[PDB]
Amino acid sequence: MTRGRVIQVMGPVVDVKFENGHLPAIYNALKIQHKARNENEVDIDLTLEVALHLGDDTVRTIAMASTDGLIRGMEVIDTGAPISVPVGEVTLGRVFNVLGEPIDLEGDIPADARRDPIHRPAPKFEELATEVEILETGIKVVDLLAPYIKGGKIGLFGGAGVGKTVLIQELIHNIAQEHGGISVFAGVGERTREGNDLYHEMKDSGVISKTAMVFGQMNEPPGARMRVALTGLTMAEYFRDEQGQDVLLFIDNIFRFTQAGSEVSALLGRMPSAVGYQPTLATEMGQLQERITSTAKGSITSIQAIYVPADDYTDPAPATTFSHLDATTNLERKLAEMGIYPAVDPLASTSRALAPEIVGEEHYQVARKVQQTLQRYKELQDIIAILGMDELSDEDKLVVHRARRIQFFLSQNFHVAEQFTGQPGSYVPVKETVRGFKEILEGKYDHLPEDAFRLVGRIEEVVEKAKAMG
Amino acid sequence: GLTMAEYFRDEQGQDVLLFIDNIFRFTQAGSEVSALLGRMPSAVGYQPTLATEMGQLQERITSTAKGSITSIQAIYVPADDYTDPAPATTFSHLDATTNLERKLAEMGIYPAVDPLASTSRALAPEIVGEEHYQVARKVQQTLQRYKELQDIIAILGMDELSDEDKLVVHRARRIQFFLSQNFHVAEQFTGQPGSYVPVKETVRGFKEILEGKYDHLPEDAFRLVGRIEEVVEKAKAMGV
Amino acid sequence: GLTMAEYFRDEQGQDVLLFIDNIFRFTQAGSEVSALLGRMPSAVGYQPTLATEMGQLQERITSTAKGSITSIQAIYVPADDYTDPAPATTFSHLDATTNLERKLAEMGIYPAVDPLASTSRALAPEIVGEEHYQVARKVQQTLQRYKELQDIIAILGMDELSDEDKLVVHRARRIQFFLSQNFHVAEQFTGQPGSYVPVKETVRGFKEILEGKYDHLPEDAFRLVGRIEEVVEKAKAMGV
Amino acid sequence: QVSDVGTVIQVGDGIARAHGLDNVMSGELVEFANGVMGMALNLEENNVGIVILGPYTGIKEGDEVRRTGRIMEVPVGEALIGRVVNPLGQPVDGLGPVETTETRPIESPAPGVMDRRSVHEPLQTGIKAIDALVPIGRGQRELIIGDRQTGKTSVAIDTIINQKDQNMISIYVAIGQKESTVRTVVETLRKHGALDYTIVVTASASQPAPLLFLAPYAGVAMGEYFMYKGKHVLVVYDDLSKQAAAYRELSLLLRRPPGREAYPGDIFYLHSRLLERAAKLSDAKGGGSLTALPFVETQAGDISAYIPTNVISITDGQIFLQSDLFFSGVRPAINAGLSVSRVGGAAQIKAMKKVAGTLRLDLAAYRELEAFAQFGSDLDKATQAKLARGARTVEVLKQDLHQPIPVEKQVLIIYALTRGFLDDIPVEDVRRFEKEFYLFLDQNGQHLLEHIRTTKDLPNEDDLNKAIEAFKKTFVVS
Amino acid sequence: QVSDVGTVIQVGDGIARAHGLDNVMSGELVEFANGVMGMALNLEENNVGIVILGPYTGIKEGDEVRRTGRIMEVPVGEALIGRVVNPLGQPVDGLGPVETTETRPIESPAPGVMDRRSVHEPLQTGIKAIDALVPIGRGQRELIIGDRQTGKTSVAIDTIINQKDQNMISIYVAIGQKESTVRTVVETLRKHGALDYTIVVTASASQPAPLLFLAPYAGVAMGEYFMYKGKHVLVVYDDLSKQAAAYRELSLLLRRPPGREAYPGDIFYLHSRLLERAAKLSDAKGGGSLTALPFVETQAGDISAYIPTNVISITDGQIFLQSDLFFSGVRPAINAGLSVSRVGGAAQIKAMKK
Amino acid sequence: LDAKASEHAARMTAMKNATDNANELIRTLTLSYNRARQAAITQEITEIVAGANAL
Ligand SMILES: Nc1ncnc2c1ncn2[C@@H]1O[C@H](COP(=O)(O)OP(=O)(O)OP(=O)(O)O)[C@@H](O)[C@H]1O
Ligand SMILES: Nc1ncnc2c1ncn2[C@@H]1O[C@H](COP(=O)(O)OP(=O)(O)OP(=O)(O)O)[C@@H](O)[C@H]1O
Ligand SMILES: [Mg+2]
Ligand SMILES: [Mg+2]
Repeated sequence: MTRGRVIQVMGPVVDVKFENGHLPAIYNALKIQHKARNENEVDIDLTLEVALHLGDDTVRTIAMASTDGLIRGMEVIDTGAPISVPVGEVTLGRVFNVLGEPIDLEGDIPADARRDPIHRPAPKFEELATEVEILETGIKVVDLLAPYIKGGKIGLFGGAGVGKTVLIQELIHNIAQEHGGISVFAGVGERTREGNDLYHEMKDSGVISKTAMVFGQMNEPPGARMRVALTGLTMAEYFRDEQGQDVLLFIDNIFRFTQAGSEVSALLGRMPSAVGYQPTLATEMGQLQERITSTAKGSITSIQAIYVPADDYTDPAPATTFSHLDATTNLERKLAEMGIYPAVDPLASTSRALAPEIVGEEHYQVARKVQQTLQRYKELQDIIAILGMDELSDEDKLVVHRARRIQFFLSQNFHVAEQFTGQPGSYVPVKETVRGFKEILEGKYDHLPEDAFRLVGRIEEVVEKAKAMG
Repeated sequence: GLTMAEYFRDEQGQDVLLFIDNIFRFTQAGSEVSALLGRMPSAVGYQPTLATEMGQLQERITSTAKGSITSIQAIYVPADDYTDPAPATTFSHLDATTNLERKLAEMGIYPAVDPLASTSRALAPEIVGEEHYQVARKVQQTLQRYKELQDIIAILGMDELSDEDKLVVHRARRIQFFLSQNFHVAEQFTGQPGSYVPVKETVRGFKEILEGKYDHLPEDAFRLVGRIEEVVEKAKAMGV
Repeated sequence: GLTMAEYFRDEQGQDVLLFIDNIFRFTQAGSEVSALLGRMPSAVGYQPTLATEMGQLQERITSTAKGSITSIQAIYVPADDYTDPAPATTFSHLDATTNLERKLAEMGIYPAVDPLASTSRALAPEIVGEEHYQVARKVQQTLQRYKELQDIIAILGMDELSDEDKLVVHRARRIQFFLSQNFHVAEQFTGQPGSYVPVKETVRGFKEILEGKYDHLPEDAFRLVGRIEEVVEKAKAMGV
Repeated sequence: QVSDVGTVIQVGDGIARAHGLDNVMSGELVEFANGVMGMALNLEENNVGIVILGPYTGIKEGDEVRRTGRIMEVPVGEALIGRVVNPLGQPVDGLGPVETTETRPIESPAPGVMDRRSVHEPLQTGIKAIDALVPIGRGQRELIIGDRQTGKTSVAIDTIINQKDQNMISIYVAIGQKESTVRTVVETLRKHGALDYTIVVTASASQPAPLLFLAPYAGVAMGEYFMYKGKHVLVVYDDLSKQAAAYRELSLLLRRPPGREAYPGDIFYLHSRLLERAAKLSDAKGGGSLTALPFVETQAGDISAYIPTNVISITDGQIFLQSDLFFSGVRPAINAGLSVSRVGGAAQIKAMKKVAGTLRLDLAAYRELEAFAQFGSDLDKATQAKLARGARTVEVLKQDLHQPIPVEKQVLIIYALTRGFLDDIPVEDVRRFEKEFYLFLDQNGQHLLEHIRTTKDLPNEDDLNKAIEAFKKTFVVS
Repeated sequence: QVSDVGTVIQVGDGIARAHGLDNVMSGELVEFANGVMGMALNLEENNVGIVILGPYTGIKEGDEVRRTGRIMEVPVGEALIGRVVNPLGQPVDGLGPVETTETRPIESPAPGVMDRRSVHEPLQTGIKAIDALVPIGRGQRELIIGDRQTGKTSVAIDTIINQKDQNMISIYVAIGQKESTVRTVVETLRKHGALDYTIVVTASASQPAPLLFLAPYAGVAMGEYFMYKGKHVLVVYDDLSKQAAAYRELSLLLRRPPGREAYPGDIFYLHSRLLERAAKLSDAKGGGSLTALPFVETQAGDISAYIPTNVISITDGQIFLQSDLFFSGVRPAINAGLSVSRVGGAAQIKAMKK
Repeated sequence: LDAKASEHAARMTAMKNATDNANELIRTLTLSYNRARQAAITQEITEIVAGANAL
């Protein structure tokens, strides 16, 4: 027996009564499909997720869509499993909602396709990789000053016009090209206009065929906005586990995931925690983040955009989120205006991977020297503005000369920018990046004009560009 | 009281003056009985129906085609917090507003009206006149500029200001003192009889102060006087 | 413990010293229990009966005609918040209080007693003496004046102070350091043995400091010494 | 006895609880014995929680309540143009019936991801600061936020008035305001001629809380009728904060669990549902669009409050108004540094785009150097050109009440400012210079104005320079 | 028969309510039908409140609950050395079962006033700054406090590694950390050979809140087994702030009224009960000792917060690690101004102190 | 001339120090403000829930 009946409706919260001894389990999915029996009814197609067992054979659920038109007593069907979404090759190039139904107009997935449960325990202790491994992205600034970790979490900070979408597309392209890994984009709390724009941008760039997109739109209920991240993660885990790939997972804004959790907790009536957040804030964040790991046969690495409430980094949501991060990438509007199109702040961005134990002694030393030079150049700005370049000492002039060239060499020509600029993109290995920056620091190219460093790949292209100019 | 006034507004077409001693107590009494009535508390301990209860009373106090009611209401602000829900909700029901600050009251300025926070729908060029509008806006601009200078004055002293800022401070202090007045009903507090000032007189006096006709007068001569000639008489008595 | 002390107070007429290690833990345990007893929580989660329980414990600790009990109680302040209900309600039960401050403790000043917040009923000219009272009041006055300048020194230092305020700071820093002392018990943390200072010596030393006798000594020579002669001795031992 | 009837158990504070009504739907309308409508929101195990859409003083325990079998819906049609109406579609202007032959449900799904199109058409507000620095496109959601008495209503009224010669239908929704204030707003719109294309929806402070809760949904439902017909609609919500307060009152009276600031858990879901129905449709279903301008009132400038954070998260851009700027003389009082629009240049014509970048750079440079203004009195260095340019920019961005400027004239004045033609005019004369320049344009630059209107691009640089110099040699410095 | 068998009535958020179990003891273990363990928390008149020590997804209303007859316990013994286990003592390293033969209660009274002795033996951490400025004695409780990314884990790992040639059993308790970080820590310990005398107890961030609640007590019970046998044990709690957060979650789910920063009233008792079990036993009791190094993570270096002040008022001193000093290149970033060892000096060797 | 140069150098140094001190004070004040804000929100939400479940 799997038939229940609605007994209470209070907004997005629905109570369902089942036959004794046949209650559905927690996190199970319930389906309501109703056809209007007469003119005083409406059609219903709704999904519910079990949250609590209230006793007396009743279950409290949260709705995945609007509950308007529900009537007490209508039939509810228990599916016997959590929400299940299609996985595999079929999901590449498609757009889904939280339930795994295609949102685009390309047609629906056949019913015989494999579907995996959304809720599952994290990988066990002995299934994890024992050593830390660098993920090579092919982007000079990221690979030098803030290396990525296979299976790590990276926080992404920035505004609107700083090229976040372009950076995401370039990461997808480079990973697919050089490591053979797919990407998954999880739009938690996505605005519909921006989602349409992002879909069209990805289709224009051509990275759409290597990525699967899941959108949880803002006008959807808190349960859906809470479970979108998990359905995207489930989609990525198939490629980690079955195909043994290295997969990228993008989360549109994880603060919205925490806020949806808070809203669901308030709806269910639990006592609020410190700043009004749910009591289970850390547990929910852990259950999400602990599944993004590196195993013996693959890894999932995650880039997450983070919103900080009231610019308070001590706020509980950012504080819990930062407890899982391994790196940080900052996008700077000042660099964007100056024309550094990767726009990554070289001094604000940090990474725990930048340590000689795992990245290498030469890499570490070159990175520290670059950061020191740019910090000194940052300090000299006020005196340069006041007294001019000529009033500086000779070693300060040398520092400025090196620093401007380093700053320009941190830029790069992206593959996804070819459709606009006409210039082919480049993939630069970290060894080439380190060697080029070492040569610039040693003064091997002090005589070249600074514009030769603008948008190139390896260091030899700087020489070629200078020769082409004259 | 409101129904007593409404009778005269409707049945006789009379002009009615309605004074309410403190309208905050209505909301306060509602909040006192809300919990015993059995309603869940709202944000700052008020009843859930605060806005609706306020509106059902306030919307009756109005002018109609049959007659006009002009009403003056005193509104208490709990703990001097103007963001408190009761005054915040009350703000939307008024055409003209007077804000009193104990920051000014502590300084000896009465009636202690905040010259910036106070607003009125009648302050338009086509209602009060172009000269009145310009004088009022210039006074507000001068006082707003003076407000910003205090933070840096308290740290770096008056000597580091520019000559324009020094003149701004010099005139703003005199304007702020001249906004004071001696009331008839405040003899028990001030020791002197009150004054009545026509609007033309006050406009002309503030225009002269802005133009600088009285820069040489001591700033204490501007306290609690009335017309501009009384400032001159007070300073003459002080021996200037 | 109080029951054991009351016997000696009453049945034998003895004088009793009663030391309580931390009286805040008593109310903390009461608050832990009160939730499970079914009581509605008070302001900061404390028990609704916080004041009555504290009063019933404290009112028994008293001196009578039969005998006297003098009690010294340590009171914990949670999160350094002196407005917390448990520390706040215990103030009314005390004849003398000493308030310790983490700010003073971090600057190396021990026992880190706040000289302005600490109070006593015994500070009166007819109890301690006229010159004692005058010296204490003048010390407190100088410390208050020094406290009022802390923002100015924090931003821009002592360079823009007037001559009077410079002398105020000069005296106040030395007074604040001379309020420190080396304890007998603290000889385990550092090798310096402790000192016992009579009240006559304390009064004379602070009077001499106020009179300006030791303005030429370095301010580091006033730290953790005891009698005023030791300040001179250690200033001589260091460079002077 | 039947499942279509019920009896009242409890009445009070504008809600009622009824026994029976077994087949009632969530959100259905119900009718009381005395004829007052209600809305079923709480379906519990043995009772139904009903919010009352009228005077509840006539309802007693034991009264009969009946099903209607219908979801909430409002009349929609072209007959609503020029009328002022309540959220139920009943006129309040006293001008007779409405004569509408069609209805549309209050709750409706928003357009999907694949049904939309990128925003590419400017919505001309007539305010120089908004049109230059924070552009608004058709189909965009732009938030207007600030404290009380900062000019929020004036901005909306000017924007509505500016739509006279454009194919735009305006809807003004007043929530929780005085009926006298609404009357004054309607009078100003009538005086300026905006009632030929404007619908006014009102839910004053004396009305029951569910009407204030439902008013913006009625407005957007009326707008969607025109949007799906291929037309362009502008909707203004005047107090989303008051709408949220009304919903909080209803939720607390129905004993739903409270959250931060006693708001229910779905208060964000409410506003996201409302604001996601504004969209720019694709060509496959007409190029119709609906653009929304919600209002949020802050307390002491705290934009970190719960409702302001929700709406800022939802919308595509924000316009901030500040009282210190208001009292400094900055007349529209818009903080251009804080304000942002994510549509950006996509909502601007070429002529405006070619000058807006220079305007923004000059303004930012001035704001960065504002602290040096006192030390320029002795001419310490040559950066004082930036200070002079910033002062003239601030003078240019000021504007008077109910006087929107055409986009071509805005483009020309900003061009004159950014090309240095105002560098020798004293800052005290810039306003009069702009006024006389507009008059001179109307007299002689009709070819330039027509060129801009037809091609959406700047005229020839030499012709512009000649015209500007010709006016400049006739302007007289005061 | 409802004496030894019960029936589940309510389930939600990791807590359950059961009917029956007439003879159940307070604090007893109970076993659900699917094998998940639980603890009897409240014995009400008609029902039993049970905290679920595992995944609660498979527990449903109407399921059977049965008694175990044992107060909450963990296995102890030498067979636990070199293994990685959960707070219940179940291995997670995949090296097979654990052959312990005896258990200890997870809640045990602390040694009395007359059972203790003054700390007089040095504990050499091998870190120059600590061993010079803030010495640690055997039987001491020293707090290590600082912001995230400051080196607390590195300090603990170095201390554990240095105990190789010293008679010292080490127990590392990780509360709320990442499983990857725990794996890497175990790998470094294996490489340096510390697993010959180290026990690891883990409860990662994905685990339910009751396990994070219970992990420090399981660790301290495992240490007490050796301490009461005459040996010296070192115990490290990697975050007590995570445990405090987990207990706050459980208390709020039980609808207990919160206080300062939404923490319950007994948040101080939670930590004091745990840390009072570390002691230096007297000669009559056998001379064993247990040393505790709890960790507390601050926000923006605020030492005046609720949990930091609670822990400071319990331990015998603290070592403050400073974030900006850490960034400046001084990786063992000790702030000598705030760091102090109250019962140090007495344990420091004569050559070092002079 | 020497005195004028000394005066300008002294002003530059003093204002640099004052700016640094002001920045540090701003940082500490912002930390205290954020702590107070969080504590407030906690207090109102706890009072709301206590009143709600008191019924
Ligand atoms: N550009 C302007 N020039 C001159 N006066 C203006 C301008 N904008 C607004 N005002 C005036 O400032 C006042 C602000 O009124 P307005 O209704 O526009 O503000 P609001 O922010 O909507 O405030 P409220 O809280 O009263 O609804 C009015 O007296 C209005 O006439
Ligand atoms: N003495 C040291 N010398 C060099 N590097 C060090 C030293 N101590 C720590 N580190 C490095 O600095 C970083 C600090 O991380 P660690 O885990 O030790 O700190 P933590 O405070 O426990 O962090 P978290 O709370 O994030 O787990 C690591 O990358 C570590 O390798
Ligand atoms: Mg308005
Ligand atoms: Mg760590």
